[PDB]
Amino acid sequence: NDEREYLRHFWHPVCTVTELEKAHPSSLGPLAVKLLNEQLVVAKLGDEYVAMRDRCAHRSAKLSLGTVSGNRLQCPYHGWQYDTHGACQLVPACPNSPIPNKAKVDRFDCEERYGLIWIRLDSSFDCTEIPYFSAANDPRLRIVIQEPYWWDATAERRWENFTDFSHFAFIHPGTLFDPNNAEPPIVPMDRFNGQFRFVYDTPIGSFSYTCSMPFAINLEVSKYSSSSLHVLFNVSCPVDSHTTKNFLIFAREQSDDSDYLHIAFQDLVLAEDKPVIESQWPKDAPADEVSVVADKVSIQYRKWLRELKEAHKEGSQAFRSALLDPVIESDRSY
Amino acid sequence: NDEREYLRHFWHPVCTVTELEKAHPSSLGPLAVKLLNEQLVVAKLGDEYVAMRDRCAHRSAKLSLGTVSGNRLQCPYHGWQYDTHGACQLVPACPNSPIPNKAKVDRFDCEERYGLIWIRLDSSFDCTEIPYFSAANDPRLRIVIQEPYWWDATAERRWENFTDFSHFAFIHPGTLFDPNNAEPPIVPMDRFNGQFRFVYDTPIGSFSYTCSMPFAINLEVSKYSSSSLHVLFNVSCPVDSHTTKNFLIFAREQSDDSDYLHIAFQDLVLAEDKPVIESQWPKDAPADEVSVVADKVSIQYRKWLRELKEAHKEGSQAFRSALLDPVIESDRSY
Amino acid sequence: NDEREYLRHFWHPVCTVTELEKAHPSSLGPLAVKLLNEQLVVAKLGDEYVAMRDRCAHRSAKLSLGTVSGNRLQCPYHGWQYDTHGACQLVPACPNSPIPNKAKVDRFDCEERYGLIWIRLDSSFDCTEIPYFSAANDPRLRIVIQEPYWWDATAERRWENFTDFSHFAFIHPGTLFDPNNAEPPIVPMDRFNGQFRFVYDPIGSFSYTCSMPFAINLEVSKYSSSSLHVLFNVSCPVDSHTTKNFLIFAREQSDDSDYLHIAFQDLVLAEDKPVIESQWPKDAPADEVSVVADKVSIQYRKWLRELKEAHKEGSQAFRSALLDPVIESDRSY
Amino acid sequence: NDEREYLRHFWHPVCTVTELEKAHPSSLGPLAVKLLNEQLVVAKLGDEYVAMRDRCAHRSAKLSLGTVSGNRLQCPYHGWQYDTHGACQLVPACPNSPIPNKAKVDRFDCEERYGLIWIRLDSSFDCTEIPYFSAANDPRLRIVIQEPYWWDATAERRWENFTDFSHFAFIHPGTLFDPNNAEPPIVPMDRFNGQFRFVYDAPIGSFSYTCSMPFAINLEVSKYSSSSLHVLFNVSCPVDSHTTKNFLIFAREQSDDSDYLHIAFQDLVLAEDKPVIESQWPKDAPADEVSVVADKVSIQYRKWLRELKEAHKEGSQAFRSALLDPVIESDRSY
Amino acid sequence: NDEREYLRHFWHPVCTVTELEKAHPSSLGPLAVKLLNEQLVVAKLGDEYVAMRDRCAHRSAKLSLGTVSGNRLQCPYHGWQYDTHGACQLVPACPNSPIPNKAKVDRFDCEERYGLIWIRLDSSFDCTEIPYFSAANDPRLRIVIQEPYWWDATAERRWENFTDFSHFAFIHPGTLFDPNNAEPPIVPMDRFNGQFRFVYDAPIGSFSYTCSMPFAINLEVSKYSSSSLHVLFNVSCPVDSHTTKNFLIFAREQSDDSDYLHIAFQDLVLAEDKPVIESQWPKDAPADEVSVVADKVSIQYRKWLRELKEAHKEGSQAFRSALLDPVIESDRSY
Amino acid sequence: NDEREYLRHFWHPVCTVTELEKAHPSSLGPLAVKLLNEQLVVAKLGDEYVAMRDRCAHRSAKLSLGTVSGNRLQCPYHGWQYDTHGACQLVPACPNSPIPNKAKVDRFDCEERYGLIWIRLDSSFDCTEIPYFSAANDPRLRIVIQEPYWWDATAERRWENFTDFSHFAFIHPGTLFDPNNAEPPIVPMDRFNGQFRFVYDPIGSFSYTCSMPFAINLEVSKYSSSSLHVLFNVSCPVDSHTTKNFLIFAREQSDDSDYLHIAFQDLVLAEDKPVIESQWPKDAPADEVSVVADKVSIQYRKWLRELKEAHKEGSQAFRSALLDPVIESDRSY
Ligand SMILES: Cn1cnc2c1c(=O)[nH]c(=O)n2C
Ligand code: FES
Ligand code: FES
Ligand code: FES
Ligand code: FES
Ligand code: FES
Ligand code: FES
Ligand SMILES: [Fe+3]
Ligand SMILES: [Fe+3]
Ligand SMILES: [Fe+3]
Ligand SMILES: [Fe+3]
Ligand SMILES: [Fe+3]
Ligand SMILES: [Fe+3]
Repeated sequence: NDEREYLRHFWHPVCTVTELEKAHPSSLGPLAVKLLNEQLVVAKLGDEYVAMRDRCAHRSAKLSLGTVSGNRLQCPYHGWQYDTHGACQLVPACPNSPIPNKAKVDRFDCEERYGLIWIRLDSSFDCTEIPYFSAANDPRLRIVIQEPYWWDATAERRWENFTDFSHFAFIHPGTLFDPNNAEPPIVPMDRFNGQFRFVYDTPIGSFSYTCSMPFAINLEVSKYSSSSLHVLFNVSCPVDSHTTKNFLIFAREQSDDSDYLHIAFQDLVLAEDKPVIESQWPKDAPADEVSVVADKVSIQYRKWLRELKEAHKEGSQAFRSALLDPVIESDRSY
Repeated sequence: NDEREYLRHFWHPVCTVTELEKAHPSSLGPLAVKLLNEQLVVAKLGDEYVAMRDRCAHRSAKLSLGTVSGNRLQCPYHGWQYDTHGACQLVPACPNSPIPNKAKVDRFDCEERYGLIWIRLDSSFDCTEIPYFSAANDPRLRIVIQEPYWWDATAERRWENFTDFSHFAFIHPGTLFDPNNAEPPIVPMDRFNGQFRFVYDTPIGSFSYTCSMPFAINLEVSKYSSSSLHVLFNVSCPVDSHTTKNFLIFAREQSDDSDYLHIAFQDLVLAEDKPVIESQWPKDAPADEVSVVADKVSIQYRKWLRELKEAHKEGSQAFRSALLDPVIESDRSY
Repeated sequence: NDEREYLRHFWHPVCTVTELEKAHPSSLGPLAVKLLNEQLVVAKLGDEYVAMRDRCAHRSAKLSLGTVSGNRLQCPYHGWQYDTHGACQLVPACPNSPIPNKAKVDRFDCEERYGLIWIRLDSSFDCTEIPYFSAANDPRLRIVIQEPYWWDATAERRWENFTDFSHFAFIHPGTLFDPNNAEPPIVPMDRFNGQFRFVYDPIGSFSYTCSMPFAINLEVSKYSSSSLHVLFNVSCPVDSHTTKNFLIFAREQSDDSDYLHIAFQDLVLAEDKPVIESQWPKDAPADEVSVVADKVSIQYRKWLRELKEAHKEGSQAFRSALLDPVIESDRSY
Repeated sequence: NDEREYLRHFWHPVCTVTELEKAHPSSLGPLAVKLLNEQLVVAKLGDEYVAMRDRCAHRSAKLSLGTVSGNRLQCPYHGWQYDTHGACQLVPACPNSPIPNKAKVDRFDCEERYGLIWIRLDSSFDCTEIPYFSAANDPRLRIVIQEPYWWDATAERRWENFTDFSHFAFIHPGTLFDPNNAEPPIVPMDRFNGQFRFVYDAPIGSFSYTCSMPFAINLEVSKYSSSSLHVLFNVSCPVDSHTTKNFLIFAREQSDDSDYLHIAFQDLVLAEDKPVIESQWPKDAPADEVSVVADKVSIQYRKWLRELKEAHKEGSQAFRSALLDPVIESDRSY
Repeated sequence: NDEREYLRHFWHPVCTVTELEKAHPSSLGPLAVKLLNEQLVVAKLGDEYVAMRDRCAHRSAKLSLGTVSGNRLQCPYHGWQYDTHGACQLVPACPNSPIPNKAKVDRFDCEERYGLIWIRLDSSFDCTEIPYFSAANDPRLRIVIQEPYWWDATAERRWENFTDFSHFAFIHPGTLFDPNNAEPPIVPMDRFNGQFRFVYDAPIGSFSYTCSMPFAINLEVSKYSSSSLHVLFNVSCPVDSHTTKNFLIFAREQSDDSDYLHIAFQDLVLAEDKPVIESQWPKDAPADEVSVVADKVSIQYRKWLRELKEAHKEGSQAFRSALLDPVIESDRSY
Repeated sequence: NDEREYLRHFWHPVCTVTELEKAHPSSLGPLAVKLLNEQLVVAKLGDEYVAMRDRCAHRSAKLSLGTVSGNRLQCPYHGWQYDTHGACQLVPACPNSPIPNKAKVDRFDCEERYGLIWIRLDSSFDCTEIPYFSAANDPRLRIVIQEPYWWDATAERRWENFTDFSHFAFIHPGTLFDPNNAEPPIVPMDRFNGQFRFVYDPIGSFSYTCSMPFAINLEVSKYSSSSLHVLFNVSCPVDSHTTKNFLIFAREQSDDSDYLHIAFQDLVLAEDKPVIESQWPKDAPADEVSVVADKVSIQYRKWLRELKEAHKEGSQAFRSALLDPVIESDRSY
């Protein structure tokens, strides 16, 4: 728990906009979500997406069992009404008495982007941004948001599974494995603007990764001589110590085919990964795991996470430098 | 059964395009559907949506358990390949022998329109068209296709439920009932181009019905002084003697709000109707039902159905006249 | 199909009063019930229990999905209101217009007795009565109405199971079998007032009063003691293969727990249930082979056959077949 | 936790007499019950209801799987028989040998009252009594004992829910809320004989509460100029740290109507409360909850419970005074 | 329908001996079984397996709920005891009275062979025998009786599935399909002694079929220059018009490996067939099915079944000739 | 937690050979098993049954989701291949590079005997053996391995249930209770070769050879007859509250059905199961009260305590506590 405090400083996705709209017939929420083992409630009050602790200040009922009425979230028990800042503005039992100063619940940064709702629990370092999705606002690409998928595995283990190629022959022999490539070689990895950037050439094409730390991956798959750009954007919500809620958004230039051709293929790949990733134990990678040279991406990821954790302990400027300082291995200029 | 043969001459919806694409990972089908108690299979072969009897000519296996490979539907048992016309073009066991002339399955009219797949089982009268949806190709309106809903009631009983107002105070008191209107009066009903056309004024607005016989309803709800056009398009697939698969498509001019605000409200209305309509017995309306003057729409609907049934027995020209001749009660010019 | 028509002339229980009051939060019903494959609705309108066909005259919705509103049963669909005679008295869409003459639904005899609701589908012969329960109005006895139990067996087969002793050694060896009696003898059987009456004994007594066709009143008494126990069992013939069965029991010594008796009765029923449900075909064919020990069921089947034949001959023949006395015993009635 | 030790000194209901009689075919029990996380067994041994620890002294089998034999409880495993004092009186394997001195199990004060079975786990302070039910032995009233209901909420939170009126508009708008009363004013509350007493009302009627501390509530509802007395008696069994088994007994003077009219209504009320009360978290009310002036009853209840917990730590005399000393703020003469 | 009458003249398997022994704790049965829509009961009475109608002559209870007592089957209801001939020999209620002449139930020819129980419902033609299993009494072979498997398909369609090779590439591509063989050529088929005999093969091995009409298949798979004989014996019980209970027995010369290697493989093969065969409709093959030259085995099978059905209508002598007359088209000397 | 460490020194059954062969279509495994709360994987590599920790050294995936490939167990994730000693011998991503020294997983003793797979987690004291089953290699007897049965009870409580006669009247009144014996007397108990040996009788004999700590070999013989019946029951201590129990039975007269015996044994187990599962806390506390009839369990508990204490003293103390003879009877060994 002590181990995870630095993660409160990043933006994490908690639901799709669709999930929020489907939660209650109002289409405005509320929706209960859980992030880093914190119980939160999300709602649309007026034009704004709001995130609060899911716990009424009065008698601790869950506001996620309440009702959105315009610009208020009403508690289901004694009807206290909370505004967009988390402050109670109506105590129905005492409508003329002054509202206690303590009648407020914690309110957190909450923004929509790419069709997902993002929450940042701690904004005090003021140096993190919502992860980068390269296909946003590209009018050449059709964008599809998949339904979220829940895994009994941590966000770190999910991230390392997504960026590893070594497992293709064994987990994805008929779906992703390329017998003409088999073992892609180690590549240079750059840190830039709080992202890992690395590229694999096929060259006939390229797999270009832009990974916004700590849990988001933007993968651009391109081919020359063809206009066949495909973008996969994967991000894991660290729900608690053993669970992730995962979001996949994909974009494609050739969009005359069915969205479900791609959804079904992506779901097959995920079904192949799922039982093996969920089997990994203990849930957090212990020091006794044995790496080999082909594990470069995982090794460098673990190293940067540990540096962020240590920098968080030293405070805001140390964290901003650990996250945002460039570290270039490649021949590229950014 | 004898009673339902005339319905084979109309276009009936059997699935959404989404359902077809989701059926199999290929995104091309096949999908088993049932229409007028006939077992059919739908697939996308090349650019074309095809509908065939779901029964291989060889040993009667279901083609809906097979596989679409480009422009062929392959039977799952001995791999006979059927083309878009229902004709077997490959017998894998006898690849050099001539294919028997009998190695063909019945192929039916099948067209996509409005995001649904429509089938017409008998095209011999050559005088029916896919029902009219007024919001198609209107760029002012956002269109949403709901997931189909299955009811243990007939298409006729569903149609009469959708066009009746008398039940609002009792089934829809908090959703659709207007205590300021309560009992809308009987209105003139026109037959034109195989549609029932009738309008109710509110006037502050109007509910304008265009009902393509026998089972489709297009309802335009408009208000003057506001750009608040709403269109509801409801059509029932007569699956068998006691079941319907129902499709709702809705369009709206003011589209800044959530689609799920409307979906949830429409689902609530449907949940209020469902148990009462499913309770009606026997499933087909018998002669002993007692009508009152407020039942005009239902009475006139039943009369036109009976005329179509009788005209079908007399043949193509009689049916075309029964369906397409105008019969005007209103002051309108069409 | 036609061979059960004569059963429509009798009163049959369809539910407990408790089931009716629990069906809807108003405690007035309506409750859907099924009797001889007829779909019926029961409701309490004012002081009257009413039973109608569960089908509105307008568009055939089930009235059992509707609401009781004072002296009316209101259809859930378009709100037609039916009075206690099954006649529509309000068409909300046309409140001024005359109500069509056809706007009526069939209404059936419906009466509460003993805490059960009874329906008689055909009252034309005017000669049947609600079965006799001997403990009613006896202040010495505590009466308990058990929850109904459903069996995949006909009412005739259930009746013959209840009145047979031959099966105790094989079905009830630890519960009802008496190793020192084993084979109770054939006893005389009387027909009186539409009831079979017979008695099995100088210490005790098992006294049966069976109101034809499906009700059994069993009085168990012990001489030199005041320990009267009454069992009243009656089967509702729901359809051709199903019964809904009611058991009411009364006892003089009532300082013990009701549940001592309920648990024992439920154990006995659970022993009978799989064997009776296995009997096939559901209705006893003419090829069943009887022995002398089967006197009760032989006589039962003979009287039922007489009632079926008399029903075809009409009202007076049926009244005679049902109510004429036929006395085998020494007892005076 | 050890914060609960003081509750062991009170009488708590564990089952209805009906539940005991139904548990076993003999109608004498045994029945397993749980109270303050203790596993107990109840049985009728002769003319007495007896409560013992549900654990045989021999090899720790549950006596609740055993049988009542005469006036003793017989273990299911090797047949040891325990008397009403928890002492073993027969060891079937060694019938003539002396029974070990330690062959005994703890027993607890156990009494029937009002059709419930009550247990007091710690009788050493000897100053608590079974709670007061005002309708007992009043022949004008028909009494109905409802079946117990289980909630995932503590007895303290259940008590505060039962005595609060503030929540009616939000949880019970169609069942209990009175639009013409809305917010009853704060009333004086008296402590007398281990009970909270307070009354709500020219006044037409009265809501008169007698609350036997800590978890029992007797509510008399009367109407002046009418003879329609209604009594609700509600008491929660604290089963463990997060669970209650709850008993409702209701009495009414006007009794020609159906018991199930009232049972259905009470069940609807409970179904409305249940999800909101179960959502309150953490399960025990923390110090950070925010009260308003309308919460007087809850505030005073928590204050008295705190006093009882502190007095328990100082011993029998302090506890007796904290419980039984009167504190009057109304003008009622007692 | 009455099209099935002729099948009553053959021996059909109804259960394994294992199933009979497991049915009841005594290991003697009774076991209820169903054959050609007849409800029967099987029991071990003394040294004999006996089949009776599952219906007591007294009050029609199922004897399969009863018990074997000595060498008799005792009804569960009033304890009548039936001997191996179906005759009642004890009426417990009337132990000294004469037993009614009609106190008897129909019994049927019933024999154990190969670890299965076989029943012949109509023995009046007396010209059929229990099917041939070639591995019985061959000490070189280890025999395994699989658990029966139930399919929603007729015995005729199951037989044609078992003997067809055409479907391997499509139903069994990873299990049975041989890319280097693909389409075995048509072979001569012999009728001899009520069996179809045909062999598939310088040739390395052999697939040798002996098919005891109508539903049993003995397949010997051998490899020349090796001692790896494998035998598959498959027989379908026609339970009713749309259901089969199927028995597979397999024998192998090479037997150091695990039985479950083979059981797992056979189960996978059956799981591949099952959905396709169950989809065939209507359940009985109609005249409109289209055969090709590769279907010789199925064509000849249907032709012989038609001859047996027609000969049955002409009587015992015609049936015996249709079944047992030889028709040789190979050059094998028998 | 620490009080069960000494159990790691014994051989425990973890599965039948049948369960291993059915786990994967290859019939070679792998199969996940749990023993003393350790997660293990069992597989057949060549002619050897192997048991490893179910956790790859690379990224901690479960090897039980992998595949046997000849003489290797292959991890499902990145395909590392482990030999019979638990050492990785192929890293497919780096086929030329040297394999890290840390690329090994723990490997445990694993042996087939009697149709069960046995694992010994700690072989350091080198003095324990797979329990004795007397019917093995006896051509006169037919041997049947039952399917394992899982109970929510510890292996010690299961052992004491199996060897107690006192409970027959109360748990097994219709199956095992003999009304003409009722209370079998205390008998002498011998410790020999790490087994408890004791005999109950001049017509018959119940002869127990109990290999410590959890295995029971029971020979039931009848003098002047050739009807030897052997029951071999052994409990796998899966975790702190669960056992996976194996029953093997052998009989001389084997012309009857295996299922006559299986059904009877299953009936006896179903009678014990709810009572044994109710015992709480799961491990017997020191406050349990014994009587003289409890001699078998008293002596059992004493020997287990001696083994636990000796384990703390080390290898020679444990060997002595386990294998030293302690003879109470007249018999010669
Ligand atoms: C007590 N009890 C419970 N069920 C019954 C009896 C009985 O006494 N006779 C009897 O026939 N039946 C069916
Ligand atoms: S708990 Fe939220 S208003 Fe009281
Ligand atoms: S059944 Fe379709 S190819 Fe044979
Ligand atoms: S169906 Fe009953 S009022 Fe219309
Ligand atoms: S455990 Fe209770 S008598 Fe032995
Ligand atoms: S029904 Fe079989 S003995 Fe009576
Ligand atoms: S986790 Fe086993 S090879 Fe990587
Ligand atoms: Fe993967
Ligand atoms: Fe409606
Ligand atoms: Fe009985
Ligand atoms: Fe409430
Ligand atoms: Fe096959
Ligand atoms: Fe036992």
